[PDB]
Amino acid sequence: EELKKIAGVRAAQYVEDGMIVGLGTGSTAYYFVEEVGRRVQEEGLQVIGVTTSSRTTAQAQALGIPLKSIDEVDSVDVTVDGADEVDPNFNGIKGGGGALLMEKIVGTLTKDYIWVVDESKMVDTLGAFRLPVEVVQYGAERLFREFEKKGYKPSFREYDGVRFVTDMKNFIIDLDLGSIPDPIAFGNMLDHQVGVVEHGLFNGMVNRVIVAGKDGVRILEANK
Amino acid sequence: EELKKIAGVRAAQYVEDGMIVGLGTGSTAYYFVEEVGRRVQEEGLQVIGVTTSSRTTAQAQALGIPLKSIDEVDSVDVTVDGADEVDPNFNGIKGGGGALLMEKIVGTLTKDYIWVVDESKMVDTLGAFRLPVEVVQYGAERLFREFEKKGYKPSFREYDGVRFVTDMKNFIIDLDLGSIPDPIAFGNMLDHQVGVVEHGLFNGMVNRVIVAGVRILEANK
Repeated sequence: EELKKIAGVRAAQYVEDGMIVGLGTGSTAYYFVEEVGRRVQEEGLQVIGVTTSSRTTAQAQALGIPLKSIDEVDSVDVTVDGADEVDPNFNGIKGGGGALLMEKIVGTLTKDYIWVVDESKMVDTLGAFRLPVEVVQYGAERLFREFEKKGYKPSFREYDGVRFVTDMKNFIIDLDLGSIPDPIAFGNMLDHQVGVVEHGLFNGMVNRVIVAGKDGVRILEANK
Repeated sequence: EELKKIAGVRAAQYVEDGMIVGLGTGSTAYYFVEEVGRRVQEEGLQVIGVTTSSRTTAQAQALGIPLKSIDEVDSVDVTVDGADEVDPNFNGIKGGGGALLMEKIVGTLTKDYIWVVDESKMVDTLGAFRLPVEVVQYGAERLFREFEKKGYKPSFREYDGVRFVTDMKNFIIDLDLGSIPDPIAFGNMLDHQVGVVEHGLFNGMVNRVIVAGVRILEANK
């Protein structure tokens, strides 16, 4: 939690006057958003934020960070967001907090895409963290059954017994896959599944990973 | 028109007592739904319908066909739906009426999936009809621009000036591709596009196409 804050704050250093800046979601990106808001008020930093979720929108508006829709910009200069897992090939799993779909839409349109994480998110192979898959409401139960038949071990995302509904009005089914030896293939295969909106594998996307740990902060370059 | 009704009734002959039946839309498929409703009213037929559109839900409720969602049954035995285009390899363009997402969800779950159309929907190559592409609201305009830059001639689906919101709360962008000589590759490419929920290429799905004729064409499948 203190490590999550050092990572989110450090990332705010990559933001400059005149940037369009993607604003991530989740307990680590939250510190980055806070810090961007702090620089906008103390320094007069001139940015325009583009959101990745309704929670982030509310947080940015409270902080006074000016906002525009992804629709209203042609590209995003820098986006900082968290990750549930990051492998050594700079593929990740995202969506633990429910906002994978808008996070992938903004990440795809980002020139310098940065993840912030604590040391515990660096894994040798993706998959111990259940893969979030955003799914159409209509026919989701039939889809869940198909995923059970395939051995993906699904569960609906729910909080306090309430089935989770995303910002774009879908559900999430998490897949207990254990290990994803070829996340490119597996993402591309999930892309052909009718009833799947988006999934949480972010492959070949991130440019820089900022890792805060007990020993200090490491800045890991993907070098595409 | 008389032939379309004969074709829609002929497709209802695949429906038997005790089936779960998908109920679609289309200039010819409308007659198939009327005929199921008549067999329920007049011949004691016992079925459960699963519709692809809220216009068919109203139609079926007027006729007293009992309905359920796709989530409340195990398998759909027979689905009859329309199509905007069907090619000689039994791929098709659907979604001209806006219902592509529920049509594809119901189609995927169907054991005997039938399209019933008239001759003008049979084409040599798909593409003269605009391809519907159902898209996530957030970033839809930027995606429109990307499709424009790729030469796909997009237009947002709108009615009376109002951008169309699909049943699952997305927009549609129709692409004027002209000709889609490899619909499998094109659908694959859309399926990878971040921001696309679904698209109107139904490839390798349909079992049988019934054409006003009346002719019954069997797909490989």
